[PDB]
Amino acid sequence: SGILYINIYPIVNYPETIKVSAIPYYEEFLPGKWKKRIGDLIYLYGYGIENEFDEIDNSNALFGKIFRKYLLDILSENIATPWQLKELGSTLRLVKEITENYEFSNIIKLQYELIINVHHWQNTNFGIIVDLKINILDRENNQRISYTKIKDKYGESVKKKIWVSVQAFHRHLTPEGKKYATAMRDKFNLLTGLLKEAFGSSEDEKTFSTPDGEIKIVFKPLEIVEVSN
Amino acid sequence: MMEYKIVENGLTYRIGNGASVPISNTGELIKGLRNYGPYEVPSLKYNQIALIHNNQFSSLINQLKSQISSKIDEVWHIHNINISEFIYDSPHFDSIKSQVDNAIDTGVDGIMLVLPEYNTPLYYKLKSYLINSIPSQFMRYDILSNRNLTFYVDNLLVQFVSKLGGKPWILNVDPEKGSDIIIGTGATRIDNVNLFCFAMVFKKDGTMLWNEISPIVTSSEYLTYLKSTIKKVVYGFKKSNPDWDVEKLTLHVSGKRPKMKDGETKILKETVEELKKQEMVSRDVKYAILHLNETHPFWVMGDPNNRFHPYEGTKVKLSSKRYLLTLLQPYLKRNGLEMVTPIKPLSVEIVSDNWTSEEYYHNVHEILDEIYYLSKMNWRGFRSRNLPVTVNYPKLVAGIIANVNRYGGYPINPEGNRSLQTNPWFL
DNA sequence: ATTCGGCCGTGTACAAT
RNA sequence: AUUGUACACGGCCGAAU
Repeated sequence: SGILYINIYPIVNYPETIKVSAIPYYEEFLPGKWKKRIGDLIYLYGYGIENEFDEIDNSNALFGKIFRKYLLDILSENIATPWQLKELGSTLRLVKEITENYEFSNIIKLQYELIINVHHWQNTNFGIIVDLKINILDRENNQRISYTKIKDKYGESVKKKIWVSVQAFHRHLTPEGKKYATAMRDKFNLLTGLLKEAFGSSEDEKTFSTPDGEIKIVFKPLEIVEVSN
Repeated sequence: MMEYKIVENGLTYRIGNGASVPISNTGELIKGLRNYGPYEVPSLKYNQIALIHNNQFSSLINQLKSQISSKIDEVWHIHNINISEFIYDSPHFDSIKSQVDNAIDTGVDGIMLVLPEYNTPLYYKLKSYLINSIPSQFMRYDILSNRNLTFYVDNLLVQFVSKLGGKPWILNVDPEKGSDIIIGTGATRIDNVNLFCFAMVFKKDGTMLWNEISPIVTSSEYLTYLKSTIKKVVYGFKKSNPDWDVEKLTLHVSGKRPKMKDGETKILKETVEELKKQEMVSRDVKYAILHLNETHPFWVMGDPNNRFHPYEGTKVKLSSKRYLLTLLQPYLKRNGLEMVTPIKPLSVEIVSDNWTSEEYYHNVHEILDEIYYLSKMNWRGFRSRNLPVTVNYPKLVAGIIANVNRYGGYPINPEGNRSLQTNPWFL
């Protein structure tokens, strides 16, 4: 043992140099897709390189801060049928309606939501991060309500019903209400599996196709070495 | 492909008269407390504590009083004492205050008042009054009825003995391998506004002691008060010690995030320059600004044997500003480990620093040894808050003071009221 | 201005010795 | 408010140019 799976899924392969068309900043720059504003420029990486045809190496300063949004925009393409991306930007919002025969499902609908992030360190390695956040939604209305907000409405005993179900789907508590042992392990088996069946790749890795090269994600948590120094 | 490092096993609790109390073991800590008294036994002029409530001949309150007697007489060693009951008979705050005036006139040094309901305005409005004068502990009857009173009153009385001016426990953190004067910070957001406080640490006795606290400061005056506090901490350290700032003068910021320049770090650098121009701090002074955050998209699978949760000390990153740190390991009960929900670790980021990259790696852990050493320091219950005492305590101070001022209660401040220092009142 | 990272409040529950 | 740990909402505060 002696490893701390750090919620990061490595980018095992990506282009050594990414064609980035640097453009002086313009005031009407939308957040857009395939465009990053670091410093006081606009970098039309990937789709939209018809202007400069430029290339940016691995060690360049702009590469680390451009390839992050490059990777987010290329991961915002291949998603499976059930999931639906909600918002894109600093992170990617991957949601999926839950259908697991949880008690009193006909009154309140639960919704897995995936927080796609990405972290770079040492300037030569990468990896994507995932975080989950179930959304409480009344199935007949589809609005955001809290356990206290239901109270006697929607059923007083149903507070014990969604909450237990919420912590069960979230893998924090048992499907009955008590607490179990392997909560931590299931907290991330769920994340790995959800990403795997979210990006439409039941296989271990998905080889996304970029305008520059091929991006491959191990889809497995980033092992941390037990180096003491 | 990061690498994590663990603090060497230690940090045994010290409770005076010598100790060997481990950590993350509430049963062992309370066994030690029963066998060995607290660090500084808070005996006062009036060896008499009152319990003020509304119930009459209720068996639950009687069991509460019996447990209080049998524990504070045997586990917290505030001897020669008895518990007196006072009845207000009207949940209105004026009647309760009139009743506690009887206890004040009697002179009892401890009031373990029991509220009837979950009533925030009256609770805080009366906690201001009954905390700026006497050590006390406001509690409520609704939640008292439900759960077991053993595990309830144990933490109740830990917080009580802490509030009595004494110290329940102290940690085995060396005078070396630490920061001489840590000026921590926390915040509490009310109406989308940050209110800040500083838990100044002075190393009063060679061991990291939360020596004195500071009131709430709006972010507009945050930098000016930080400069004033940098000056005040070295003033107090010189007054209480003839030593010099040889190791560090770091900070601990949470609820915000300091700047790389033209901000918190510039204020710290300039004020340390002023201090060293008057021989107050050594030339080899280390600024070492910091930033602490609790919520973040990160999680950790610890080793499977330890309930898949990271151990009591971890530093996962390297050569980057950000670092992660785990503090709440599952509690080691008699059968094994406490079953726990997934926990979110604390992320440490050195926003700015001036170790000049010679022994940078050594001093990153030198700070990060301290925070894990400085997080179990807090005295609010048998359970830590996974933030340093220099982060927990300012957060609690800001919350209490902001709640008090929101309801227009009796004003509290730890600057005007000199007696509030080295006497936890904000818990 | 954007990218990117958090961040603390009020109410459900769970459990320690 | 015995404490924490979590949780869901509501509102979001600020790092880097």
